[PDB]
Parts: sequence; C-alpha cells; structure tokens
Amino acid sequence: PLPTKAEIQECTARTKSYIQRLVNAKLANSNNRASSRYVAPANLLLNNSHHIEVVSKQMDPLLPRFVGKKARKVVAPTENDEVVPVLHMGEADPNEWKIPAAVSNWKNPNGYTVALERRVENNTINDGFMKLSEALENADKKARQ
Amino acid sequence: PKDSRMRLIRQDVNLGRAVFWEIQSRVPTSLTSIKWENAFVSVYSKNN
Amino acid sequence: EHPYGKEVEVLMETKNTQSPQTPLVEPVTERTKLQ
Amino acid sequence: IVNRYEKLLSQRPEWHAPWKLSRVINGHLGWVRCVAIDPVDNEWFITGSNDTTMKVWDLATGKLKTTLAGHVMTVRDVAVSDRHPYLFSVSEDKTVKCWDLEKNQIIRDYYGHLSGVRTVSIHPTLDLIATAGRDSVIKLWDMRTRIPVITLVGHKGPINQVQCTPVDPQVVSSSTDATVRLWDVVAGKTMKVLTHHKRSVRATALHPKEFSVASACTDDIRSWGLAEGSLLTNFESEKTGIINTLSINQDDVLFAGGDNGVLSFYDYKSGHKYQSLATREMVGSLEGERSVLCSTFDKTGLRLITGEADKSIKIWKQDETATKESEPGLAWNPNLS
Amino acid sequence: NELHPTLPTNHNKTKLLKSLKNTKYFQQTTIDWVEAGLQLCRQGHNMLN
Amino acid sequence: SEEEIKKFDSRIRGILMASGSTTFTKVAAKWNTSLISLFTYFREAIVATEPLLDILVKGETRIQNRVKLGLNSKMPTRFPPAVFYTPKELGGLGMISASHILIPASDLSWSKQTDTGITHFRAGMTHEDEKLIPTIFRYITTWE
Amino acid sequence: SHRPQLEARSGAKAAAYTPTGIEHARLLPGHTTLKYRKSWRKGTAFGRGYINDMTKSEYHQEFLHKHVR
Amino acid sequence: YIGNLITRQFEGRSNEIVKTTTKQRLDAYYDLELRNSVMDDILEMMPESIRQKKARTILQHLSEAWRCWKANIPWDVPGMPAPIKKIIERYIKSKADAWVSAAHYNRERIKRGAHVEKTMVKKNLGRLTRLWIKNEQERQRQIQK
Amino acid sequence: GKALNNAIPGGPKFEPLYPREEEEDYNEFNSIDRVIFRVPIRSEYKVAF
RNA sequence: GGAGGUCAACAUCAAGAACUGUGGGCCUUUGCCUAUAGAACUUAUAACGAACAUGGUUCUUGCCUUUUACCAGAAC
Repeated sequence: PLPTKAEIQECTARTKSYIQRLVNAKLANSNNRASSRYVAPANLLLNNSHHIEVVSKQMDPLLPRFVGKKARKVVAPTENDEVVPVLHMGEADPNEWKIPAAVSNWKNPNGYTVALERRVENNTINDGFMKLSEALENADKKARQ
Repeated sequence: PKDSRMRLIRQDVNLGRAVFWEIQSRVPTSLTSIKWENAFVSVYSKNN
Repeated sequence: EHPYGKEVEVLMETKNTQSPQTPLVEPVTERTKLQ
Repeated sequence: IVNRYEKLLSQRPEWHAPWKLSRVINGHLGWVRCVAIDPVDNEWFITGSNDTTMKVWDLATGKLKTTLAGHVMTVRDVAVSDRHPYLFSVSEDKTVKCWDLEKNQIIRDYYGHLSGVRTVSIHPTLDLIATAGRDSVIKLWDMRTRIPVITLVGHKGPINQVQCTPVDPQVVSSSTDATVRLWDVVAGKTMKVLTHHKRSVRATALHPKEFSVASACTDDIRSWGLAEGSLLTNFESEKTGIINTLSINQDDVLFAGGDNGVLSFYDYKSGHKYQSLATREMVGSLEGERSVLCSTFDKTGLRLITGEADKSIKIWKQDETATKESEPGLAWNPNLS
Repeated sequence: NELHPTLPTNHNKTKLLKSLKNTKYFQQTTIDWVEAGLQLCRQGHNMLN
Repeated sequence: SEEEIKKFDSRIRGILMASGSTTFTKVAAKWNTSLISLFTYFREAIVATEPLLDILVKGETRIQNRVKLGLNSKMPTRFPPAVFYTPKELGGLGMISASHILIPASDLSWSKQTDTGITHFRAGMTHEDEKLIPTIFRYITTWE
Repeated sequence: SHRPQLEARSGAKAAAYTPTGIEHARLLPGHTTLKYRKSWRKGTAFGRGYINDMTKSEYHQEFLHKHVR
Repeated sequence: YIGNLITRQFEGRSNEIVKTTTKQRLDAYYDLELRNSVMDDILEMMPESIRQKKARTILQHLSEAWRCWKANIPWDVPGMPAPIKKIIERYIKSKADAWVSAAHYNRERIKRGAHVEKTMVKKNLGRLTRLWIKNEQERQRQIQK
Repeated sequence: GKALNNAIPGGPKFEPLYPREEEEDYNEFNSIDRVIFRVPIRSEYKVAF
C-alpha cells in the first residue's frame, strides 16, 4: 500500500520540526549579529534531590563566544555491533578479457626498455588515374604529330 | 552609403547574376571553385 | 531520414522559439491591478 | 523448493502493449545526460547535456523553447519542483544551483561538496533538496537558507543515485560499492541495507503507486519493497547489461536502457520481458555511440523520452493496435535464477 | 541616487549600542569631545599593536 | 577596405601581446615601423575612412599606455607629450604620432545614406596644455 | 610523484571535524523568501545532412577553410 | 573582514576547505572526472573482480589513444577485447568534441579581440593547426579512394 | 535623458541603456527621398515630448 | 494627577489606491452579498530618510599577461 494520509502528515511533522531546530541553531551561532533575526530548570539531577536551576551567564560581548571552539581534526572509530551478510547469487572468459600491456611511443615514465615492435592500406589505385594519364598521353601524341 | 552604393533594380540585379553565371560555367569545378559568395559585381546603366 | 523513415519526424533544432526572457512558467498575481 | 517453481507456471501476467519510435530531436552538441519533465503541465522537457547547456524542449511539437546555460562542466542531473516553481540542476563542477523559472535565472547556489555531484532529488513535502556524488555522502540541503543541515554518512563509494519518499525510509541511495541503503534521517543512520546486487548499482526508480523501488544493477534488475526492505521480485534478464536506467510507470510498465543500445521493457509485477529494441544509432555515428543515458515518462504514462550518446533525444510512443491481435511478446517461461 | 532606491529594512530595529549598553560591562558618562578623540587614538593604537 | 583595417589593428594587437617586457624604445620603434608602412602604402585613402582613424587613436593610446604601466601609472600629468615625442637624441622615445588630428564625426544616421559631408569634429587624442603636433600624413606626398 | 588518484576523498573524513565559524560572503542572507506554486558566348572551350562527427561536417570545413587559411 | 581575521587568530584556519572549480584549474578537473567515468564502465565489463593492475593499465591505453587521436595515428591495439575498445573509442570521441568545440568558440572570441588571455591565444593556434592538418590528410585520402 | 541616450546641453551624460541600435534593415519607410527637412529636430524636443 | 527623558520593552509601517471590527442573508469554516461603526502613522512631479553608502549573484562592456583591487549600464 502506498502509505495513507495522516501518516505522511506525521512523518512530515516530526521531520520538519527537527530541521527547524538544526537551522535555528546554525543561524544563531554565527557572528552576523543580524542572522539571528531569520529564525528550563531541565535538571532533575540524581532524583533532582537538591532541586536546581540552570541559568545561562551573559557573556562579555567583546570576548570570544565559544571560548573552547577551535578548528581541530579528529578521526572516528567506525564501530558497529552487527554484520551485514553480503549475499549474492575462469574458463571461456579469460579468452575475452585479457588486456595487453601498455607500450607508448611518447611517455616512458620509469625508463623501461622494450623490444622495438611494441614501440614500432590494402586497396590499389582507381583507374581514374589509368584513364587520366593515357588520355593526356593520346592527346599529347596527336598534338606532337 | 545607400546613395553612393549600387542600388538594387531587378534588371541590373539580373545582369549581375547573368554574367557571373555565364562565367561560373566556363571553368570546371575540377580545377577551381568559384562561389557567388566570393564574387562581387557592379553595373553601370541609367539607374545606377 | 529513412534511418527511421516514415512515422519518425526527424527534426534538427537550433535558435529558439519562446524568446529567452519569456517566462517559461507563468507568474500569478490573483488580483487585477489597474493602477 | 519445486513448490516455488510450480506456482510460477500459473499466474501468467498482465498483457501490456508494444512501443515504437515516434520522434527524433537533435540539437545538443554533447551526450545527453539527464531528462526531467514538468510535474504539472507536460508541455516541456528539460534536458541535461555534456556541453553544459540545458535546453528546454516542447513536448507536443518537439520545437525548442529555450536554452538555460550557466554551468562550466557537464550537467549530470536535473529536477523540477512540484510545489515551488523552481528547478535544481547539478553538474560536475561541484555545484548545486537552484534556478527560478519565472525569470529564467539562477538564484541560489548550494555549496560544499568536495567533488563532482551525480544526483539530486527533491523531497516532496518538506522543502529540501537532497544531493550526492563522488564524495560518498548524501547531503540534505535546506532550501531557503542553503545550509546543509544534515549529512548522511555512509557508503564506501561514489553514490550513483538518490531518491526521496514521504514517509520513512526517506532517502534511498545506491552506490558503486554495490548496496542500496534505506535511510532514516532524523536518527541519522541507516535503517537497512540491501546487499544483493553484484557490482555497482547504477539506477533506480520509484514505483509511482506501489511504494517500492526498482533497483537495477549491472545485469539483473531487482525490485524491493519499502517498509520492510523486502525482496519482492527478480526480473528475468539475461546479461543484457550495463543498465543505465530504469523508469517505472503508471500502468506498471517498466523500462530499462542498455548500453549495448537495446531497450528492454518489462512487466512490473512479473519479470516477464515483453519487448526488445535495437535503437537505430544515427547518421555518421560510431557503433559504440549507440547507448542510452536517461529515461523518463511523461505524466500521462504513454510517452517515453530518452537521451543517447549520439547527441540526440528520442521519444517513444505506445502502439495502440496491440490487444492480443498478434501482439504477444516472448511468452512466459519462467526460469531458475 | 534617484533612479535606484534601496528601501530600508524594517526590523533593523536592533542597534548595536542598545544591545551593548545593556550588559554589565559597559558604562556611561560624559566627556569633552577632543578628549574622546584622544582616548580613541590610544585605543586604536593598543589594538593594532 | 575593411580587411586591411582589421589587419592593421591585428598587428598592433601583436606588438602589445607579443612583448614580454621589451623596454620602451623597442616598443616605440615597432610602432613607427608599422604605422609608416600603412600611411606609406595607402597614402591618400586614409583621409576618408572613419573607423581607421578611430583605430589609430585607440592603438596609439594603447601603446603609450604600455610605456606608462611600464612604470606604474596612467596619470596624464606625468606624461606630457614631450616624453613620448622628443626624438631619441633628446632622450625621448621618438615615436611618430599621427593619432592626434580631429576626427570628422557627422551625424551617422544620414551618413548611412547621403554622404552628408563633415559638419563636426571629435577630439582624437588630447594634451593638458595643448600646443599641437604635426602628423605624418602631412609629410608624405599623395599618390596622384 | 605525479599520480592518477585511484580514489577520492570521503566527505566523512571532513564530517567528523569540529567547525571553525569563519563567515563567508556568499552565505549572507539573500532571497529569504520561498515561492509557492498554486555569337560570342559560344567561343570558349567548354561547349554545352547532419553528419554526427565534426571534421566531416560542412560548418567545420567552412571554418577551417577561413581561419587557418 | 576583521571579524574573520580574529576568529582565525583564535580558532585557526579550517582543515577541509573544499575548493571550487574555476577558470584555471578547469581542465584537470574535466580530465579527472572523465577518467573516473571510464573506470566505472570498464570495471563492469570485466567478469568479476580483477581490477587494480588491469584498470590502471587500461587507462594508460586511454591516454595513449587520445594522443594518437591528436596526431591522427589510426591506433589499433594488437589484441584486446572488442567491447573495451568500444568504450575507449566512445569517450575519446566525446573529449574530441569538447576540444574542437572549444577551439571554434575561442577563435571567435579572439577575432573580436574581446578579453582573451595571453596563452589562450598561443594554445588556440595549436588546436587549430592540428585540426587543419587532419582536414588535409582526409582530403587527400578521399582524393585516393 | 539617460534612457534615450541623450544629453541636455548642460546635462549629465550616461551610458546607452539599450546599447545595440546598430542593427538595421535597409528599409524604405523613413528614407530621405520621402521626407521633408524643414526644422532640424534638436534633442530637447526628443526629451520634451 | 500634570509636565518632561539624546530611557526601555513589545507591536506595526507600501497596498485592487490599498485598514479593522460588528450585524443581517446565502453557499458550506474559508468565501459571497448587504447593513453598520471606528479609523494613529505613511503616500500623487507618489512615500517611512523634501537624506544617500556598501555587498552578493547573473549578464553586457572598459582597463587588458593572471587573481585581489577595479571601469559604467542593466536585472534579481
């Protein structure tokens, strides 16, 4: 079945929201002070035992924002648990698919030396000629006579 | 300019082409090739 | 041509119809502005 | 297992109709590398090309409406919005350029691929382009602010082809390392792999109804169901490949373009291949230049558009005489795959 | 200048100084112009150094 | 005829392009050698032809522009025409200038028809204070 | 050391990195707005297409018949 | 401008930095993607796996074929599978028309004299003379046949 | 004045704005044979009406 | 309570020549017709500024060995 209506208007919803959170971050990161125009207690810790409130501290707008930000380089472990069985389905073919070796009159990138012959028509004329020269010939000897 | 130039009048236009055509003939396309595009032609008579 | 032969319109194309500026998709202004 | 084979001598599929060649449009100066047709008025192609133009043809008459130039190196791909009046085209100079039709000019440049970009598609309900190419990741571009919101990391190879769909598995992509992933975006990770094909997976398409996706391969053209990432069918195809493209249809025809220059149509349900065609290459061409680099069906389902390495478009028509009269094709002898 | 307008930006409405003078770190007073000229020379200078 | 016009301009494009950094007097000496060949072969005819006079003005300005950028400047006040026109001896380039002139400009529209005859002049090249400069065409006797 | 490449750079290698925050120009806001869709003459001695290719074309042979001359 | 200068004095320059195609570094790119897009096809005509050495060496056949095409050498490789040879001919025709087409376009940029760079001129004389000779030898051969 | 590429005598000069005027057929309509030159048609007319 | 502030926040500022609310009737909430009330600010040699800068992309030119930096017209 292609999948209904009040389904695609769900998946559409939870996606679209998620993107707006992304975009609104990356706008409100950076340094156009005027890109931001384009757009909780939140700790129960332990059991909350001591309650809490989580209060952002207004910067000093001169100092860098993101004191820890930097441009560094990482390599990541590509770590997975599970395997992906790759599950698919030399006599006559190597006739076909044998490829020679390259010997090129121009480049010789290692300096290799090679037997010359790796470095190094059927038709006749058209009687247009035969007729041409013999006609010229005939008129010639006529004339001289 | 238009005045100083050669004016296009059916008669003279067709002298021009006439002559040129005759002389298109006289030489075979084996030796040379004589295209209209290359030629120019000018006429002198009552109008021009 | 005969390469296809009869049903086949063999048509070679250059230049343009629909001169470049022309909108290729119509715009929509629902109201009629007389001003 | 013989069970399986007895069953396949019953159902005896779905008579469909032949096809033939209505029209040939020359006019490009390179190969013709993608075609994409209006989701609305069916008046016009838009045709990628290897001379870096993109010419907009007229469906009915075959005349040339316009040329949109504006790329440096060859254009691999094009897409045309439904909702928006836009046109994203993408080329190999690494650039994904929005267009706007109303004025016929460029508008937004999306940016950040490391290297050439072989495929775009335009998600249906969200306003997002998706793109990918030799970098081996699929970026999801938000459209108005040009940020690449999300990057789907992934395969181990160039990515040939990307498709979008409205519910989950949202984005589906296939790649010369011979898989096809089914992506779950927000999670940000693969929801399923389908590993079967044997070498690069070079084409795909989405059934416009049935909610499944035909995935070609080199020489064997499978289908797959979404949701589960099933198998579903296996189209009877000896080695005719290399398969450049698939196109599904509203009537469950399937198209497949060869590089040997052979059009191969199928039933979708079955696997039965009911017609083959040598595509008369061209006037002065070189026998290698018979091939087929793209396909699509207009919105009616009755007309076929393909480009070909001999610098031309051909449009194929579905011949109505047919029925059974003397219609039938190759006559259904399912074999042991 | 008259053939090509610009047509400004509603919402420009968040000025720099308003945003700035709101914090802990800035303070306000009066002072002779010339003097403030000089303080700006010291400033500009120490920065570039 | 226009063929030989665009040949001339082809040439001067040639001096310009083809000189890596050729110093100065070499450039100028090439200028002379070219131009003199032209004014000398077509003596009379050059009188009539608008676009050729146009090309003269351009080309020559372009050369002087070369020597100029050779330092760094297009500034006109630095290079009064003494600099370019004093003979080699006095330490100038000695280039023979027939750009200057004043160039007959009359009302193109009709001059596509009648041959309306000169009604106006357009200043070819300039100066700051003027003086004037003699031009070759005046020192070469015409063919007739 | 001049070598034909055998590969290309995974975008992923990039993707792991931390950002920078440099601000380009082409990213500054533009087109913030989407758009939605609803006698003598006898004397003389003489008595009475598209080829897919280039170098065999008729144009190209005109061209080379002009310029290279 | 300065905002950047100082985020780079703190956070260091960016490591990835893609770059773009451009005027200068064009051909190398065009080449580079061409080669890659042979290697797909030729990797899929071969029966199975055998790749690396077979591959590289086949590309060497590519270059050699091109620079034959220029010099007008008829280029027959002694023994080698038909289809492969088809592929090479297909592409090299494609690159060919890229070349000739650009030669026309540029020549007709110079004849106007409108901002053609320096070397572009010298080059384009190269591409011309080559093309002119090919026309020559053609014209003779057909004068034989 | 701009848009027509004209110049009021004391006026500011600008660029053509519709630069290609040079295309023209050789066509009899406005020709000389058939026109009367009586008063010249200075610019200011062309900017006035 | 009145006057003020080189004080703050939140709304709104370019269009069928154009705003909003309410009643009644119709289709079936939008919407249509009709009745009624109030309407700051901005507009006709048209507009928030009887003022005047910069940037991006895409084209046409001009400098013209190439990139910044640029020449002067247009569109977005």
